[PDB]
Amino acid sequence: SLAPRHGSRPFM
Amino acid sequence: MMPQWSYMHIAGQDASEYLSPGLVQFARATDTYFSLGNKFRNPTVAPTHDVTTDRSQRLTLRFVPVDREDTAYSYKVRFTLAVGDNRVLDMASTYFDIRGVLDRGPSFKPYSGTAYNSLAPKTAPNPCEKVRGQAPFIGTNINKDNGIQIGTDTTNQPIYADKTYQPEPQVGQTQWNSEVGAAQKVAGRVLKDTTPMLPCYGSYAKPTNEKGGQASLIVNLQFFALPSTPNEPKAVLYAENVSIEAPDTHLVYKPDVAQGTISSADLLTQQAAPNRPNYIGFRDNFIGLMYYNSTGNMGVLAGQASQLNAVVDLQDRNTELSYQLMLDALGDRSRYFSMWNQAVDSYDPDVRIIENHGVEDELPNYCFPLGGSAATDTYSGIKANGQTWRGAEIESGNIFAMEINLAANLWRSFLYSNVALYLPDSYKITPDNITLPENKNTYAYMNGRVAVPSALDTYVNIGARWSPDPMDNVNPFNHHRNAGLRYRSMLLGNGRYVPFHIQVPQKFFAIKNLLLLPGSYTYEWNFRKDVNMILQSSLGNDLRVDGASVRFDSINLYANFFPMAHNTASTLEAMLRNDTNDQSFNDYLCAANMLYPIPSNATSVPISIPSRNWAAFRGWSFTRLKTKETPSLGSGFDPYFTYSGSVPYLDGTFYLNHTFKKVSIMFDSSVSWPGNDRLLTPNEFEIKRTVDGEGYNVAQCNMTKDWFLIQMLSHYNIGYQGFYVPESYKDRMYSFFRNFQPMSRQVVNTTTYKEYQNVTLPFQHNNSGFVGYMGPTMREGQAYPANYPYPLIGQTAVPSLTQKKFLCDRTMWRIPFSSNFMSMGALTDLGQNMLYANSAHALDMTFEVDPMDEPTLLYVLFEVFDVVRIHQPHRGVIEAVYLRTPFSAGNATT
Amino acid sequence: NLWRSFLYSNVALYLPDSYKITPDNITLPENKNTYAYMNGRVAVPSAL
Amino acid sequence: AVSFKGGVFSPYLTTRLPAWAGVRQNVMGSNVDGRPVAPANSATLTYATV
Repeated sequence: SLAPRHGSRPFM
Repeated sequence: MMPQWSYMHIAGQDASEYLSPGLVQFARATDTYFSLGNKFRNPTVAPTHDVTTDRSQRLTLRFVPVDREDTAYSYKVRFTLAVGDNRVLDMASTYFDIRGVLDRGPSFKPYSGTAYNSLAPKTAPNPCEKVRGQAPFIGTNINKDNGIQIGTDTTNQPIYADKTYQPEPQVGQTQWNSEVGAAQKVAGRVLKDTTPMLPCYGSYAKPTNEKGGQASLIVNLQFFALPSTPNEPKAVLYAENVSIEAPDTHLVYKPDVAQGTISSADLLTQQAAPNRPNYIGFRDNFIGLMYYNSTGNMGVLAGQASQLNAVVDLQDRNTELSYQLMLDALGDRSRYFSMWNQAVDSYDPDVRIIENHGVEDELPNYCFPLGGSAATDTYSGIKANGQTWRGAEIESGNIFAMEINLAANLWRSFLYSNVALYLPDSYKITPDNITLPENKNTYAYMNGRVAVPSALDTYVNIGARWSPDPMDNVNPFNHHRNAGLRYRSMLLGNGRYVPFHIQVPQKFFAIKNLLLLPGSYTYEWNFRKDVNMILQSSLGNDLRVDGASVRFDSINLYANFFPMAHNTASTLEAMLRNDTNDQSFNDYLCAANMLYPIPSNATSVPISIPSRNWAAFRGWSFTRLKTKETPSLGSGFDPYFTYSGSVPYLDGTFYLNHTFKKVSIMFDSSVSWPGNDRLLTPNEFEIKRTVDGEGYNVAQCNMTKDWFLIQMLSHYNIGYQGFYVPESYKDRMYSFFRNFQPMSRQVVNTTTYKEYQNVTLPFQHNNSGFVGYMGPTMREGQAYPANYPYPLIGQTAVPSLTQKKFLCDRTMWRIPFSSNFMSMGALTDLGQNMLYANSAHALDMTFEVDPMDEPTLLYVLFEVFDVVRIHQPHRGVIEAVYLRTPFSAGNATT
Repeated sequence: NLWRSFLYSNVALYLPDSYKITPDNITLPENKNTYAYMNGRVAVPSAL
Repeated sequence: AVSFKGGVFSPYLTTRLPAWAGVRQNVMGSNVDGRPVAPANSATLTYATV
């Protein structure tokens, strides 16, 4: 995840 | 608290929180094999204060309409939903209360067999009348009249009335035998020549007396006589112009009715049967009772001042099917409720995929006489010349009997009742001599039409998973096996005039579970009074024609406040009053609705969307519908909706979404959107590719290994890492895999077996002579082998060419807009892409379809955000913002 | 009737061949694994 | 009862030929060796392998 809620891989 | 409590950890300290830290360490260490967490109580205490008000407020509320209105086909009610102050209502609890009277029409019959003479030999005379019939009772004299003597204190005779020969009494009380000996008295009730002579099945005859007599306005003792001996009255049959009826029975061989009025003559040969069963109960989740998705009769929910509506509905968000999906993704659906009528539709998986595995008979199944020996031969004496013994009649040889094939015959009955009658009307024949109604929809006709066992009787697709192709495209849930309908029409009872005390929920998304704030709110909604569009039937017969009615009595809103202590309720008020604290909802299905009429029988259908932004598009989902069963809910009424069964439009049902051969997409003229080539067919979404040299068909079915990578990759998000069966917590009832179904058999070749014939269906001969020729008739056959099913097995098997389908129902195809077709987020990766977020695109995209002669219309969705934000600035004012990012419901032009 | 057929149809018939009996006057292949032999044997319902 | 008996058959707008197999004609088609097929009929919605 991340903090703008869900996702995956634009964060290493 | 009180020390005695903390001593026992009733309300003291947490389990691990009082024990010495060493022991907590120990238990936390060795817990997998030696657990000690179950040996010390950990107290649990509810909040002491400021959680529930003490100021004597209601726990549930009663709301009665301020004003009502009755239309010939609808019902309008306006409520006054006024929540108090320092209290909060969650609209989820709110639910309408409905009372009235409902008439299910003559098409109702919540059973399959027959309640009358239920067990007799379904083909033979209620003793009729000239004479012909029978007598059970025995006597010692028959009087000048008076009757036959039942006998008593130096006298006693019987009552032409009922204590006559009560049709079910007997000499029976003899048994193995009885033998009307020269008792000179047979006797019994024979119907009279003014009463229709229906078969002996069905025969009802309203009781007329009390003792259970049967007459009309009182019956006369005739006096048939001897056995060609002489005047010597021997029999006194009692004759009883009954009022014969037959509710529940449709004949199936009325011999040529001599004329148009033989109520008697020789019709002692009429067969008869049960009537097909139709249960007729209210739609699942009461689908359709309230006016959803119809802009004309839309509801309202606005503060008592500023009546500006706050619920604005469209024709694209299909809020019924959306709700029905929501139950699935947030429930089980295999758990009948009774209040929301939450009984999901369903088809017996042994009825759409009928596996004619064969009969399990290996043993003769016999029928031995009633005593164990009949047709004995009197013998006497011995070759020692007759010592102390015309008597002692020992039956010779071996017992006399006659066998039945129970296992096979029961299976045949199942097949005929379950996957024979529901063939499309084309294959179904009409009885020999019975008239039928002109209309093709009324229950009178389609019940009168009778199937034929010759089409499907233990010699079709033998021992191979295969839905009879004629039944492949017909609705499966219009079926007496429909568990949901089965229960739901089981619930309201049986018969006519069924008063109903129903409760309906709120299915609209922006109102489904909105949290209301103090202030009085007006709340009116419109109810469909149209019988056909609110009640389900197992035959899909038109209801408002043959007879039906739903009269509403009273409609009351019902809500359950949470008795929150006002001390905290006020904080929650002023706290949800904040701008940033605003609520927000979304429709579950969350996608537009686009019907597309297909020509009655056509091969393909293209569609087009003029240039339009797709900022937050997510993917397309579609299916097929049969236009006869999709209501255009853009008007308060639809006189052309004659179909009554399940409606795939908004009832979750889908049963044709396998007839698509394949689909193509293309952006504005030529930009196909599988994409920069990815799929095995770089431009054609393939779903039913029928011939292979490439071997692209996946399962042993006739799918394609790109479609079964596009499905089961957006539904269960599996793929790219091995196709493993998905766990049931992500496989819901309306999911893909749950319903996928391949199958195959072999059919005799047409170019190899040079003895190949084309012996039709009325010229077969198998199991011939122990069945009826054409229909559910009777047994006038013969015996000579057979010759329908060309053996595809054993030593003399013929050649064989294969066939395969992929029956997949109750699921919609999905083509997610994501780049890799993965569930990487509700708002897709490619959806937010720069190219689609700055420059709109038109769309051209077309489908295949197996030609169905019955007119059918497409069904396509665009998986569009349907968000909503609901704010309440002041006590009694509600403000809402609706939105649809790729398919906005309003723009600068309005 | 139906229950008896079920018992012989499924449990009274898979007995080892030593319990099954060949029919009165028909011939069977000498190989014990071929279908013609396997079905040729017929079980006695009284046993099950 | 609608008879396009006085119109220039083509009022309705036309779309690109789908450009895939199958739907461009409905006359009996021939297989590599000669075994024919059905153009737009049933028995073409089943995986008739050999």
